[PDB]
Amino acid sequence: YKTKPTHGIGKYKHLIKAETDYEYGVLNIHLTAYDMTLAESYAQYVHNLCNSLSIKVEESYAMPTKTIEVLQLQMLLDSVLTTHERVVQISGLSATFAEIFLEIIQSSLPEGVRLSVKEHTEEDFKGRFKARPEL
Amino acid sequence: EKATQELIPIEDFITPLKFLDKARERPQVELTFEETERRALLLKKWSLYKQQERKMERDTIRAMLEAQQEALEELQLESPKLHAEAIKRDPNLFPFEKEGPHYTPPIPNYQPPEGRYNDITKV
Amino acid sequence: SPWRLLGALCLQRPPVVSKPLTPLQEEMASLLQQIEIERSLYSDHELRALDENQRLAKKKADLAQDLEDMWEQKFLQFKLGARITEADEKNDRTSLNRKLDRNLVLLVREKFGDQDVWILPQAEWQPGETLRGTAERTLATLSENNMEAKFLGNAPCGHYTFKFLGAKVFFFKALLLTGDFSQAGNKGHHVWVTKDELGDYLKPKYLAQVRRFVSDL
Amino acid sequence: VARKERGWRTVFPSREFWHRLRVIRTQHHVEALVEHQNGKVVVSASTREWAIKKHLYSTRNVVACESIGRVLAQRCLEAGINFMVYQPTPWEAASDSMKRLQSAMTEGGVVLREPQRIYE
Amino acid sequence: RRTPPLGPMPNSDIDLSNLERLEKYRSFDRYRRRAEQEAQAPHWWRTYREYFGEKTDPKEKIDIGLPPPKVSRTQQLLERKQAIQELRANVEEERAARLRTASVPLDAVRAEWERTCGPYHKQRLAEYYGLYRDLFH
Amino acid sequence: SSRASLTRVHRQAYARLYPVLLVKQDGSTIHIRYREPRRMLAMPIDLDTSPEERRARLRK
RNA sequence: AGAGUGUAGCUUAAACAAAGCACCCAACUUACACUUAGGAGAUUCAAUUGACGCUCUGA
Repeated sequence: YKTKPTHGIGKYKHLIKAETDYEYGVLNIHLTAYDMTLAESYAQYVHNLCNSLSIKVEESYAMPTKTIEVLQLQMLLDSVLTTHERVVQISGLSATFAEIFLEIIQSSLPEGVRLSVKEHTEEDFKGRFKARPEL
Repeated sequence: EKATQELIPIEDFITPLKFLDKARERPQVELTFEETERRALLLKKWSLYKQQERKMERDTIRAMLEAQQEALEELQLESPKLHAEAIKRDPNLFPFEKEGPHYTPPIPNYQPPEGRYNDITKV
Repeated sequence: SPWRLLGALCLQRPPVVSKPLTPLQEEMASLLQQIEIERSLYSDHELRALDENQRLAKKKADLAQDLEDMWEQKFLQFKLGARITEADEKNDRTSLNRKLDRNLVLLVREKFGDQDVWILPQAEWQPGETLRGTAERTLATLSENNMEAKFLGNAPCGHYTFKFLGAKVFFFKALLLTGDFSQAGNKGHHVWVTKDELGDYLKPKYLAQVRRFVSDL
Repeated sequence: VARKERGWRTVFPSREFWHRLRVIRTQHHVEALVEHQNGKVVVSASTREWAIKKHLYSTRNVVACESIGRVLAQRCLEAGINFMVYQPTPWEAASDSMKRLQSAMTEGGVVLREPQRIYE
Repeated sequence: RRTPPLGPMPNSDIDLSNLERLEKYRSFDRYRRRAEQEAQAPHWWRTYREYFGEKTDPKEKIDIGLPPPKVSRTQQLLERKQAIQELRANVEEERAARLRTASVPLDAVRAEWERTCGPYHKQRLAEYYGLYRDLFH
Repeated sequence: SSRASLTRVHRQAYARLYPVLLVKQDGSTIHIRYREPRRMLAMPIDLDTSPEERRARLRK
């Protein structure tokens, strides 16, 4: 009851969420590789170590894969390969901490991988949706 | 513009229509007791190995962090502006690109056969 | 109060070849391959193989093998790259060919009036400059060849002092993207080296702190 | 004839019992407590005890769970507690460990259903 | 009208100025454990305990009885470690545990229990049944 | 290092994916799991702006 | 060379004992997370007092 000292004992909305340098905007991490399983395992390791370091992770998603056909014209020969792309979004990594972060990532990086790390841009987000030609 | 843009389907999360045929099915060779025991022992040994790996990873990263912070606080005590200069970010360090290791090093003089490539993707 | 401030760069070359797996790692890899082939589903190869074997079985009462044999022969014909170089490990210690499995770092021949020491390159800092400035100044001075050493951080990584009067060097880290070994005749004996024989080589205790600081991995 | 605390329909533990079983399995040990609605224990069992731990391989496997169950059923029907109650979560009940535990207890001779209170 | 809170209000130790860094209850069981320990902790407001609890005196319960023997804890733990490591080194217990077929001698367990720590459990049972409060007041 | 490479195929209903070698333009070699039991694929080159260089590599 | 310190990573836990948390492998999960089923750990030595390890303070 309001008058009594027990007021406000039950409220929880202020606990739960309502809905310069050393402040790094939302960064994106692309991982391209021929092995979908290797890509997934590396992304899983990254997500687990991020959770361990208590660094925030917005979301992780897969970009549309793509298959490429290669043909040798000495005589005509054909072959095909696939390429898979994973993406992670992070934020809040400290300045000096980002150094060791990226360094450990590079060190534990396995073969058959290409990793890019950049600032999150609307271009990346709009490159996921179908390229509707009507517009 | 106000329409909810669709998302390109991922071909990895879509089982090919030609994967449900019942003609593929293989006979399943029942496992032996000793082989299953070997499998379980292998799994637990590898779990131990991985936890030791992450233990030494923790140690390395903690040592690196504490040493970096010692250097940082010494620089702060000595030069009260260069520590802020170091804490400042820098844009050229955000965009990185790197490759992974290789099963073998590049050959000094090796040319591949003459061919071309072509990407194939759908909406 | 005679002081002196130095900046230094430490480039870490990552290896290009995978580290040779532990026997346990290789055995569990074989086990994973076994489990994967056990749980796997049919592919076009298995389809055509089994179907044409059954076709042959039918025709007897009434190729994939050729392709895989040809592929095996092509594999045997082709030659792979070298991993370890016994000669280059000794006579070309100042080379990349000796070790492609683990990360590398260099060391320079430095001399001081008070004590001659085998240490990592450094340079003197002046006021109108950043420590990273001194770092790229040192690399541009001591490179003497075509190679770029890209940075990975602005924060300080090492702090090491010594008295005679007082000198204080701060170490930054950097990445090694390219590198050659031209101008082989040098005063400073630059040598790409790993942590083990680095520790075996050099004496100091500030350097021992460098040892425990640098990641072994 | 006693009165059990009927109510608390909104909260998960239903206090309408006389003797409750509470199982706590950690990542190191496993214990089972038979207590009264007062919150005061009447009998206990735990893998932490040396008598039970010396005979066992692991303090946390299904074997440990069913062994604690059998020992606790022995203690219960020694202490006269032939009826008792157990409020598990969905996954806690679906687990094979607790399933085999309660099966061991039932075959030991204790049912996890308490009689219906009398008064006419 | 308002009044100050007598005791320290709950959920006051946490900081809300920083909320995302904080760790969250990711398990009903964690929340339940927290709740049980909170409930067993005392509080200044009126609660279930001070109505439906026996209201045991805060003073000690007098018992001039047989004290425990002086057992050398060092060699006790040493022998226990020897026993547990011998058991772990044994070979059949692995398959026994991983196939869920093992058991234990009930008689031996009972004997070792009543020798080691039976008396405490029996004291608990007695004070439950009310023998002590009725006999020795 | 490379430790998270060897892994279980985190997917249900996966066809045969056998290990195979892949060679880039520089001769660098890597592993990739591929459908049929190949032994190596190789990446070719198509186009540079030098017309005389294109003609020379076509001759040789 | 001198000062401090000292339970597995954390906990001023210590009888009925080395407890709880943290952590790791596998499965579901796009992934994380939950959950299930499994995995390893220690108070350095002699009687709170000394002597083996740790940090700091000097050359």
